[PDB]
Amino acid sequence: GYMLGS
Amino acid sequence: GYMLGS
Amino acid sequence: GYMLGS
Amino acid sequence: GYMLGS
Amino acid sequence: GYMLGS
Amino acid sequence: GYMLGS
Amino acid sequence: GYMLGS
Amino acid sequence: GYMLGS
Repeated sequence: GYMLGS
Repeated sequence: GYMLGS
Repeated sequence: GYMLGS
Repeated sequence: GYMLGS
Repeated sequence: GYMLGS
Repeated sequence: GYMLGS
Repeated sequence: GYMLGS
Repeated sequence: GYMLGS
């Protein structure tokens, strides 16, 4: 799984 | 932005 | 599954 | 900008 | 998969 | 995988 | 930005 | 900028 943001 | 993968 | 937005 | 996944 | 371009 | 470009 | 992988 | 993972 992955979670990311910018 | 943002991203979620599951 | 995936969720994302910008 | 771009967001993608597979 | 999925793709978003902005 | 996943990719985000900004 | 930020990233979490699991 | 960029963020990615596999």
